[PDB]
Amino acid sequence: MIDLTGKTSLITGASSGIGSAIARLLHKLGSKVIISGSNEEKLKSLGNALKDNYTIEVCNLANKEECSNLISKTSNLDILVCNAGDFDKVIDINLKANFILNREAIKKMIQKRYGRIINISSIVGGNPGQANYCASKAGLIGMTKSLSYEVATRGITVNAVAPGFIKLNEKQREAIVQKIPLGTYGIPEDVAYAVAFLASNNASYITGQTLHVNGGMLMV
Amino acid sequence: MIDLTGKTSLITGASSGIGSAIARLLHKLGSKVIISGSNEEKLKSLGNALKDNYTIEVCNLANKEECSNLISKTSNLDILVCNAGITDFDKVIDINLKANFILNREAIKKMIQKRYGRIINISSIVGIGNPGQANYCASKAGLIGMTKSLSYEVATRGITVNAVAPGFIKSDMTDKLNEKQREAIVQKIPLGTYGIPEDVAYAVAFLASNNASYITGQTLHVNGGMLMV
Amino acid sequence: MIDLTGKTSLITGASSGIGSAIARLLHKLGSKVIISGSNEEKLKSLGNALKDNYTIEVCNLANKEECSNLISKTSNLDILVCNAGITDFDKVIDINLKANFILNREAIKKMIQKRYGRIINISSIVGIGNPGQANYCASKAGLIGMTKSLSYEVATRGITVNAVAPGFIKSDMTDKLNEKQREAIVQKIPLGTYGIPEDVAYAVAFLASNNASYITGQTLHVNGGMLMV
Amino acid sequence: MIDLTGKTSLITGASSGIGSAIARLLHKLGSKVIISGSNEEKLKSLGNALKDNYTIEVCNLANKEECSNLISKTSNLDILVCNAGDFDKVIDINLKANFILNREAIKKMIQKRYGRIINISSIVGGNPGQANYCASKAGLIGMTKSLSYEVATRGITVNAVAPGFIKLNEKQREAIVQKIPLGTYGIPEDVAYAVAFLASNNASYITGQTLHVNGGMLMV
Repeated sequence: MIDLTGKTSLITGASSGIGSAIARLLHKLGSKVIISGSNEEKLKSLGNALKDNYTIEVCNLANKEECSNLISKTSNLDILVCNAGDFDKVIDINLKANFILNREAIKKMIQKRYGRIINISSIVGGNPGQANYCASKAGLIGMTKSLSYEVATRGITVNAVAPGFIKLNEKQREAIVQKIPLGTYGIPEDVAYAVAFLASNNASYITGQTLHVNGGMLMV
Repeated sequence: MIDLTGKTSLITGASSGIGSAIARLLHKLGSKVIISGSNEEKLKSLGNALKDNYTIEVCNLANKEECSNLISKTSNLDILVCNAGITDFDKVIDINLKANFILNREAIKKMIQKRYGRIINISSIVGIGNPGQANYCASKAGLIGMTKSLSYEVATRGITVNAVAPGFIKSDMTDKLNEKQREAIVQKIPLGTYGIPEDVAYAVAFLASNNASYITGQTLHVNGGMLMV
Repeated sequence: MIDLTGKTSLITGASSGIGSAIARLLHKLGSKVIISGSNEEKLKSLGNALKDNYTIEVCNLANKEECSNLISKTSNLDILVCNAGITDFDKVIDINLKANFILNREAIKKMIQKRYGRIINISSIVGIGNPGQANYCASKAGLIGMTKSLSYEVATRGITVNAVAPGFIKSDMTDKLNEKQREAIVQKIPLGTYGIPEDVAYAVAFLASNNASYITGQTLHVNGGMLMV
Repeated sequence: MIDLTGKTSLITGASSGIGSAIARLLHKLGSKVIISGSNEEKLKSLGNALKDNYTIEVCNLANKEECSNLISKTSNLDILVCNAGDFDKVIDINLKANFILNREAIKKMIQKRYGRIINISSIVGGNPGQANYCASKAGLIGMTKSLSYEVATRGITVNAVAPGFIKLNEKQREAIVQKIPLGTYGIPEDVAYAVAFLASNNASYITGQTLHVNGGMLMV
């Protein structure tokens, strides 16, 4: 069903366990992958596992010009995956960086009348969690819907994946897992799976949606 | 990725555009498909096109004993897809919501034993639109509420319960509309274009997969951005 | 601010804790109150406490002709408050959703002429919780969907349609629960405390006001933060 | 029903038409009002209309220390009303300023185990509108829910009012009003009314909610 052959995807925060699960899956589905992030050493070990059809981009999203530059550095771009990511610090990383990445990617994707943007919110935390992470996640979803409407006639979809708890002392766990009906934490591959679907041609009529991958913890 | 080899899926409403698209896709992905519905000739043609790995089940949702009989008479049911019986308030509530609750309850009866299942409820297509007649709107919201509550309650027993909510899906060569009507609907849709049945089918397949395991009680909107949840 | 002088309000379920709290508040604010329900003695006591500006309407929601008869038999109806008949899937769907649709349709019949109305649908209280049994969950989601669709359709004709969704409301001297049960429910509620009927009544009064004119098709959750929409 | 006698409320952006409608209403309901904002001249003309039981605080929210200072300057505070308010500019004004105001107000309100915080999102724009306003509005609501959960046992409620279109060429209007079932724009008094309710004792069991005052334009 899901074939990403011929596509080029860019994954930010590609050395996190979610970032890397996404990178492997999209690569395994035939996408050429641009794995981006600040830890060159970890990106390279990801790269080694990928073997070919990837490129590393050592990048600090915290810097606005570097977000802006990251996308230009790329010629083909069909799929952008923005991983997460002081109130100000979380907002600037989880929301302002992502705006730039999304906007710049849109400018590129408009030229082809094709593209996929998937914004991934950080892992809970934390029912609604700390104000900063909760504000930035919501903000990112509001951002996603808004850009979705804006690029809709031009063949670009913009969607969000909201992971719940992805893999403490036995007290802290009890606490969380009790908020997850399924009764367990998710794994990075659970998020990767949702992302690959939204990044594919089989989700061409899905835009502005947030897809929660959370074990029933939040039902929307 | 979405390999349904050795699985059995039951699709109600299998003769509608969405229904038959779901039937073919789930079959293409390796699943036996119990293709169910009221028009038998329509259902035989689909069957004929499917060729193998199906069973027809002529069936009338309206009959409450016949919904309950539908699920108990299938043996290994891994995946249930309830299509909407929808284009009287009581009537549409009865087919789109009550009917679907027997199907859902009866499927969980079978699935809880096997500790594995997928239930996927599909709301009725948006009409000529988005809030709709009260009765369709009620049943649809209702379906989605039902889907959350069943999701919660089987969530520890390896069954996911999810819904798909299509927008304006074009199933037919002609939609029966004139240009003004058409423009009026297409103005509701950011993508500036209709859904087709395969759009909904792809979403259903995604949820039906083994890898959709951590995804439950969600509504996947396939609607060209006309409604963002 | 919320002056209901010269208005008439009909409250179904007027003998429940929430119902009678709504009845007293809307009366206190100057509205005649058509206090309706099935237990007459309960309803007479409330009436006795109300003293003036009410009418009792013994009535059985279950009867579809009796819901329709309820609204047509009241003359100047400005405000309708439908309380939930809720503590069979079919049954709860029939009282909490179908019943409420006749009431709502029949009220809009009267209100559209006067080009002014308030309709306020109240979902059933959360049970011992939040997603609930499927049947209550379905009807509640369903009610809220109905409320949006009717809201849209009378929105140009000076009628607002809104819902109130309470959480755990304590109405009775004792709740029937033991401490473990109580702690389990109170753990669901950020405020760490129960709703009381007046909480829901205040929300209803807010929506019923002349100044709630631009507010329609909303669900006002009065639930101590247990669910945030 | 709604009596604010004995209370002190602080309204930011108090010289906007929404801000001032809120200030008058809360004052008319018996609240002492602290009317805050950057336009001293306009605040003073608001002040004159109020006549007594108010105080002006000339304040630029754009400055973080000034947000932090605004609340300390106040001894009694039962009710805070945060009016809205470069991607970065809108986020910083409509979301970062509000965080500080909310957090500082919470520190004060914890001491009394009482308080009301109402965050008001900017007027549409714009179905979801520009990405910056849509992101900041969503962010503010996510922020509101998160702080709601955090202060809930301490007698403070935190809620959001989301106005729709509040009072172009005849083309632009046609466009908007078509998105509003009611078929008309709202007035500032419509927002003021919602705020007074949430700010009162009659909304003591309502927290973490967003209340949309929009003519049915968005139903939630």
